[PDB]
Amino acid sequence: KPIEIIGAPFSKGQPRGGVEKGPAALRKAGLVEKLKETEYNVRDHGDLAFVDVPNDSPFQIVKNPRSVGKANEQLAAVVAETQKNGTISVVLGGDHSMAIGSISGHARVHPDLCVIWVDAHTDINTPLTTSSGNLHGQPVAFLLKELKGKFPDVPGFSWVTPCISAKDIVYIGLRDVDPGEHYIIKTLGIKYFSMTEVDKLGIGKVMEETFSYLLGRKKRPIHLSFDVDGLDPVFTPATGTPVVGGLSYREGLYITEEIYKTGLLSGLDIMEVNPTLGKTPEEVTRTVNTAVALTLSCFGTKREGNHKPETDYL
Amino acid sequence: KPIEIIGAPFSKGQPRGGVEKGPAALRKAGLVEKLKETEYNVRDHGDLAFVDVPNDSPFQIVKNPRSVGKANEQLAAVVAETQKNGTISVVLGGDHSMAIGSISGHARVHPDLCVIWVDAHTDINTPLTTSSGNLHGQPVAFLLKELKGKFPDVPGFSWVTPCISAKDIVYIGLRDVDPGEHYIIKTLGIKYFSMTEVDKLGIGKVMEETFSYLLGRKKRPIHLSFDVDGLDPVFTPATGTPVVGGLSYREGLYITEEIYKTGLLSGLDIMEVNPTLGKTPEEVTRTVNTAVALTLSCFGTKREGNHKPETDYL
Amino acid sequence: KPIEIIGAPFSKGQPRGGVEKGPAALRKAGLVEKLKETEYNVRDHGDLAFVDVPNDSPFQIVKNPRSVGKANEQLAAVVAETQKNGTISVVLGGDHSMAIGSISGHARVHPDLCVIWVDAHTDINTPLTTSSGNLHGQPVAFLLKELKGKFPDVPGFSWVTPCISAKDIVYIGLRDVDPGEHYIIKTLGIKYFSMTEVDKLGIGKVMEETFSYLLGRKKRPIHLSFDVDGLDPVFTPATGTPVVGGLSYREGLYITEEIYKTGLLSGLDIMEVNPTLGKTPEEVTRTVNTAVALTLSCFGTKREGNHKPETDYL
Ligand SMILES: [Mn+2]
Ligand SMILES: [Mn+2]
Ligand SMILES: [Mn+2]
Ligand SMILES: [Mn+2]
Ligand SMILES: [Mn+2]
Ligand SMILES: [Mn+2]
Repeated sequence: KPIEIIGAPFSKGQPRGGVEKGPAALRKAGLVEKLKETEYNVRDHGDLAFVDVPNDSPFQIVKNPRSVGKANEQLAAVVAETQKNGTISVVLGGDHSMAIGSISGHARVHPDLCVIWVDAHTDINTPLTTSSGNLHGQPVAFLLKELKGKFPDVPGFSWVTPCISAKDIVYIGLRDVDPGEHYIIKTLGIKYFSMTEVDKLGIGKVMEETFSYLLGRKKRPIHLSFDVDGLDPVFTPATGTPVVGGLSYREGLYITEEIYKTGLLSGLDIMEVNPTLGKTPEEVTRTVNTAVALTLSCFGTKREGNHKPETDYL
Repeated sequence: KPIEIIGAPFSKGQPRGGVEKGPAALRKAGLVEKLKETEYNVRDHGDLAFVDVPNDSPFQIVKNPRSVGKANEQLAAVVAETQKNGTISVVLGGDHSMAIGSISGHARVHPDLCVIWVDAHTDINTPLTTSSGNLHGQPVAFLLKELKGKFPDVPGFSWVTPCISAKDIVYIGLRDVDPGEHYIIKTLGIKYFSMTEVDKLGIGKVMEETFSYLLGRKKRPIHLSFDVDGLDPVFTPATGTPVVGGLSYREGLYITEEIYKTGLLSGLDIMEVNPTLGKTPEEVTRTVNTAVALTLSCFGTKREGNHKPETDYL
Repeated sequence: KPIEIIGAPFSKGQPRGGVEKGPAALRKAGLVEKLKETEYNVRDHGDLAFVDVPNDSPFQIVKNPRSVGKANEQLAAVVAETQKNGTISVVLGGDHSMAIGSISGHARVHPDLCVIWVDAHTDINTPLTTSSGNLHGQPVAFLLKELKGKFPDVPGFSWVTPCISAKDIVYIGLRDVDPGEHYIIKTLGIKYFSMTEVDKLGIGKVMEETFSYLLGRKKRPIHLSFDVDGLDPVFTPATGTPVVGGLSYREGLYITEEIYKTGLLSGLDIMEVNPTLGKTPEEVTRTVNTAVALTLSCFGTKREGNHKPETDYL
């Protein structure tokens, strides 16, 4: 199978600059070369150049709508392109608003895909419910079929078509949900595993259940959108919105190893790595290294070890 | 339901001055304001002023017996008062000896209550078994019916009436038990989950079993006495007796979330926060913050989120 | 029962100097004295003085083969001696290559022993598969009967006799396995619990299965070879090969308590503690304290507490 890396050095979805440096830091850490060591064919598409929309006035509370909408339209085009050729798309953020383009493009080719969202947040604030006009906290609102017409059309997003329903998404790691968002997920009946279900069940059973929920009836492509703040700040401190009490490095790797085993991974997002938010160089290195480890894990790297087939090492 | 915060700025139960500042630090961190945002009606009763007993000579090894006994008599009077009017009492320590008064007063109104003690310690040393005369390590000895007359009467504690039996208490988090205390818990058949049972069972099953043990036959009010050293020093470093290998921030929140769900929480103690023991201001901040988080969780704050009823956020 | 402490201040099994200081650091922390407080009789045999083999030319890739072979021949003699007298041998490393003599010696007396190997690494590289000629990463290759004749004879190891088979060893904590080693364990059918099985099952069920696997049929002497890097670097940072995502302090203690409860502990190795690799004095203190705690745990110290039998504490 083929892997295509696409860097989305974008940050207008939130107020903290620096996430645009994310793809660079990940490449600098040897992400691409380490992936070539796996059984996959790797092709680096490079970073996308995002044109800045001048005079991008905020829409009500929503900041940089046009700049975010345009960058996402462009990303969706690139992703649909790679997906069409039958390759696996790996997007390196950038803030989480880029999931709009990533998932949209992916869904054009695989309309029946399901999404596993790993994040401390639901990121499902609608333009009417946000306390800040920050779009990184609103991706899922733009993708749900059930949220269509429940919020005014935003400048720059008219190309978007709600591709997935409430039945096709599962959240893992939740621990910082606004009252509005919580209202939404309860009302829509969206399956989730907050830190409390993880604590109650253990990560092993959490994965068993998300799989029987999403793949029980039909086997379909999986899109894993991974916000690095889903792990505890001790492992991924260099992020914009760290929340204590998160998934451990072990649980994170467990998630990715189980996904790899399904043989159904189709799209992957490694989002919110912000190299400029590390208090010490080691905090940055810690964050990058774990992002890299999770990516490699999605593609076969096992903790029990790996050996090349047909090679008699004796 | 109504909540009433009662501060017990007392420290004579142990040698390290500082726990008296506990209530102030917790209020300073916005505990009361954040509690008002919940569905509960909150009333801050202020801090109790304890009269110092001059010439408080030690009773054998037992230090400050009269000061501790008197402060507890006054606290018991206050708690019995609030409980009577049908409100939930929340005591902010202060060292753990104040549990004598908090639980005594609570039992005057709800004689059939049960106690869930979260601590790294059993705090069940009798005046005869203590290696130090410190009363913060002896609360439970004074409250147990099965321990009546097994130790000489102490000056200042004649008002105390053993209110709960060995069948009504469950310990969680044990990892530092003296040989004597160990002998007592084994002999009396007290249900406990030391760190090894937590490790073996997982916090989810630990809670399931404590509830089936304490509420299996009769549903009765619950008194949760929470010693902050029950959690690992990594989370609550600002305490007088930190012991490595404790409960995680996650397990602590899981305990409080499950207790909230029973609908039976009647009394709560947040003990042993000592602001002066932090090696760095961040250490004190870390400690206070988690204490606040545990309190809020007892009253409904969930990690999956919360939304006000009847409010259509769309 | 009797315990005999044997110090193995040896470091030629790997490139980083400092592990020889391991035994001194452990003794300085009061290990021997703390052991005497347990129900066991303790005899400290002191530290073995290892004769350095001049002109120890590498065997192909393999470094210091003769020095390592000789130090291990001498250690095996000592251990066979103490085991013969019916005492429990406790070896203080020193690098993990010393497990060759430690297990060899033990097996001469107890041929039916089983081995529980706690380590991040399988340490099963053969002289032909090592990327570095370091012998600390090859102990098990020399002990396995199934690996006899699969690699050339090494200068200094002619005295070694493969004592255990693939059926007698269980690995716990694996998270850094070379391709070659992974091929070997998979081919030979060796039972193991990598961090992913630990995540999936929980330390409790992991221990239940290693016991039914090794002792289900015949109860036999247990040799526990413990490499301190088996625990996460947060607990044991002063080692030569730290790998993130390891066993916690709590899981490590759980392992030792369960082993203690079997009543079959016969031999114990506490390897890889390197004092000179701590970045701050505290890091060395943290490493030493947890190694001491694990040792005392094997010999009865429980987290729920201990009380001396026949002493009425009331
Ligand atoms: Mn996100
Ligand atoms: Mn997030
Ligand atoms: Mn206490
Ligand atoms: Mn305590
Ligand atoms: Mn190792
Ligand atoms: Mn080793």
